[PDB]
Amino acid sequence: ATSGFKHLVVVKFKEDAKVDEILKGLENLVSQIDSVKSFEWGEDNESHEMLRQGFTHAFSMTFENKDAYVSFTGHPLHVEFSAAFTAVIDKIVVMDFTVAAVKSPVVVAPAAALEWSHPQFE
Amino acid sequence: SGFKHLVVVKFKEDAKVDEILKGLENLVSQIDSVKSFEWGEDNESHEMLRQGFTHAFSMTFENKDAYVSFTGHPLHVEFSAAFTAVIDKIVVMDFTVAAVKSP
Repeated sequence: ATSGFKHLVVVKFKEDAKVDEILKGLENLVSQIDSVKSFEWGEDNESHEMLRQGFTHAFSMTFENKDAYVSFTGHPLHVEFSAAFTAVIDKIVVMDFTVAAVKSPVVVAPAAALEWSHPQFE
Repeated sequence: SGFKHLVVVKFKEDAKVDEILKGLENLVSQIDSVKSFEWGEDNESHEMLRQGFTHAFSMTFENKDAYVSFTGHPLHVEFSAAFTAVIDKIVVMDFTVAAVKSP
């Protein structure tokens, strides 16, 4: 069961980074690019530092599949954003993966419930 | 879109990752306060950006209170204790979700 392909970025920003402008920039980027199906983010600067390792922000973009993600990485707006983003981060973890959809309150991966019904052609 | 508990990890070389993940799937399936659970594996993207992490998973809760309660759940406590022994490193983040775009 897969709900799509996720581009996950966990970051710590440089001390002087203008985080609100960076966030406005991400909001603007995602709104302009149709291939981005979902975008959410959060900040955690409260939880334990031995487990968080100083990371403060996590951003999650979802795509219909890996091919759509690969295309997005070539999108000029994303390439430009990327270059600027490099300048304002202290550290980063990037993860790109097919999502295993295990539990959700609403349907996110319908095909997984029905693929058994495909006829056997051989 | 609620409160998220996000974990990014690298497992020890000898860990039985498939079994560990089946265990976590089983945990979350039995606890009503866990609204969503997903995970993935990435051992393909650039190492200078992934830093050797291979798996990510996230649980979503209706709010921070539900998450805090869940962290006290005995089965979660026992799972976490055992999980400690099979990881090389971990990043954990817990946050209110700002939903910016969705379908």
